[PDB]
Amino acid sequence: HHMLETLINKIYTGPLGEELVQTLYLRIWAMEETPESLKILQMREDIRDQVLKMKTERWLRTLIRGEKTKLKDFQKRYEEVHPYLMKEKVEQVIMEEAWSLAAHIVQ
Amino acid sequence: HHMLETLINKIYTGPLGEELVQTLYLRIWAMEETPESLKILQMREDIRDQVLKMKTERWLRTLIRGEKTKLKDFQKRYEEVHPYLMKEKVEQVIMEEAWSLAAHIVQ
Amino acid sequence: MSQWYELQQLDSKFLEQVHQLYDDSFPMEIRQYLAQWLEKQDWEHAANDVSFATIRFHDLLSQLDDQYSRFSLENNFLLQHNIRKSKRNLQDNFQEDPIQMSMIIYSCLKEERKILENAQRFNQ
Amino acid sequence: MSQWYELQQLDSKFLEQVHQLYDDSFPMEIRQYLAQWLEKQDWEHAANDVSFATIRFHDLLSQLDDQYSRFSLENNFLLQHNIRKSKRNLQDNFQEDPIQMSMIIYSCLKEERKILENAQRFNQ
Ligand SMILES: [Ca+2]
Ligand SMILES: [Ca+2]
Repeated sequence: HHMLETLINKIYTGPLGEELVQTLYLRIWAMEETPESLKILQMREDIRDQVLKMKTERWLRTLIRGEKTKLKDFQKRYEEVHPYLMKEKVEQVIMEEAWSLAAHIVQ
Repeated sequence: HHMLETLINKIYTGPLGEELVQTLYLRIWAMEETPESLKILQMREDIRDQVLKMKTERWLRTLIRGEKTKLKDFQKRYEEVHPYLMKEKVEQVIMEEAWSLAAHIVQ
Repeated sequence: MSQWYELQQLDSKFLEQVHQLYDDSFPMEIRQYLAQWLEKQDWEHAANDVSFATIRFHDLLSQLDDQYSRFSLENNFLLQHNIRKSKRNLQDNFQEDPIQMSMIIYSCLKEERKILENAQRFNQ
Repeated sequence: MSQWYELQQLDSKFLEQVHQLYDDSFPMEIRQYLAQWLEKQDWEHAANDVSFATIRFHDLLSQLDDQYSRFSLENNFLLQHNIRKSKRNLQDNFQEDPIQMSMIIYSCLKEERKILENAQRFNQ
């Protein structure tokens, strides 16, 4: 998938990624606190930025696997990981932002 | 190449490899000394054993690349690396032992 | 006290067996960096239950994020890069059928114990 | 004083560029472990001369043996394993047309300098 690769490159090196990680930081601050949200909030800022980009990439590659992917496929792949997201509230937040980024580059 | 993989596994874990590394140690002792032969002769014995097996594997994978390989192909692949072996006398010794091991498992 | 630590104390004859075990099965880098976490999980159950295996697959990716943040604190740029490569490869290789990752992990941990068995029996 | 060392001192914005550079081009592990040796060779000439590139390809494999013996002395079982995997992969990937390894290595070192160029120009 070409645009996935460029989306990810934009996340790591472009302004798109700076906007992503600022959104994520505030959403993770605003969420009801978990041990995982606290450790992210306590990370040094540059490391937190890197982890949040990596965590977003994990969900993008979950929703988009192959150049064949169509937005119809998003729902199955989200439900496949839904039980995981239920015990990982921070990942649920990050999955929502990946969903929006991924939808804008697929079918 | 199946038998290449089993030959290499024999080199690392089998008696075939113990015989190989004892032969190589004595040949490298007996050769007119180079800086490279001296550093091999000065290695701790277990590390020397590992390096000699690895150096033999490098030449086996040079002579045998693909399951398609036939002994006719050996000569070209040896001549391809001959200028390298000319400046690396220790590798010339190890290539000779790899040649014998490889010939016995190909065409 | 980890099984990974104990394996590394064996003699070269048995370390060679561990090398062969980790020739294109499961990445040894991950086996080491997540040794404590990996050795805790019930991979046998995961190898027999797709839904559980799917949770453990995504648990593993998140554990690699935790490893990344430690290496980042240590200013270790190569291992930061390697963790990211490791995650990508695991997702490429296993996300279509994550139960197979659990089968492989359980099997590797099993073979490690068998190698350890040799080493203690050979030592006497 | 190595170029590899200087790259690692850059800010995260530029380290991200180095990550992208080493996404399936040349293995970053080898770039680091052989930094001093790699930065010495005339890869530009090798990229334009098959016979020279062939010598440098086999030189590189032998330099990885030297690295292996150092990690072995340090009792570093994982990096021993990684060096051996690195050698196998390089031979699989490049031995049919070794000049292409030199083209890639020269190009990576070039892109590293361009990234460094950004960092010093952006710093002012
Ligand atoms: Ca709470
Ligand atoms: Ca001499």
